[PDB]
Amino acid sequence: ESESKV
Amino acid sequence: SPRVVRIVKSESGYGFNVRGQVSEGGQLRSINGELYAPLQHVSAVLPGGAADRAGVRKGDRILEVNGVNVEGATHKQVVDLIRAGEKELILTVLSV
Repeated sequence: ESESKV
Repeated sequence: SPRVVRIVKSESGYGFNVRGQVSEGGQLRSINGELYAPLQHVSAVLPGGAADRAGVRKGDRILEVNGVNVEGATHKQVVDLIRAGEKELILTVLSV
């Protein structure tokens, strides 16, 4: 479970 | 059904967010009557920017990065694949 800005 | 779309990196990136699982594998699931290992999804799309303009929608699932199928892949594994490209990004995205 995790988010990234790209 | 999935669509193949090209995003041109601007000075400040591709203007969208990826979110998904941290660890490999996971449960097989169906989107639009088609089975997949867990996919990362686009958790945010910067309005008027790059990804938006390319047609990417919030909540789209990422099936392939630059032609590499990424189902079952971890989050780190996918974001790495996006950042590999110098100029642009070719995404196979799937809406719901």
